[PDB]
Amino acid sequence: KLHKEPATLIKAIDGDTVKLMYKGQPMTFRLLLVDTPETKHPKKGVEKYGPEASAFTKKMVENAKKIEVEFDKGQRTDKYGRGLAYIYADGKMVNEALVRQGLAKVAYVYKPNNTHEQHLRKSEAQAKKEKLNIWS
Repeated sequence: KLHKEPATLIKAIDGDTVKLMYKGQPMTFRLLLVDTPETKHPKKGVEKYGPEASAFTKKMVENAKKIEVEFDKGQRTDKYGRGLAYIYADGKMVNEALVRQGLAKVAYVYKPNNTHEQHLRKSEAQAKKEKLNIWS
């Protein structure tokens, strides 16, 4: 089963990345299963909806009373040393919130890090159907 652990916000970097204090040490986390338009896109720089997704994540984490991280069942860090997790702000998953609002698409999935895949896919379908942001 997956479990949530406490963390403290250090800084929001982009729509899909946040820096947190986790077990007494600073770490950068990449949100699992979602792709947001980026402001620090490696080739493109700032993409359309990049600034918006960035502000959404930042607001959500900065305003929270409690942040929790939940790792999935597979690898916990990517090739850049970022933690791979679902992040929760006062019990609300940031990953799902972005998708639900049309500010992110469900990424290419790599089993076994796919626990909330179905949940996220349902939210994306609902966002497409409502023609929100990216889908407008």
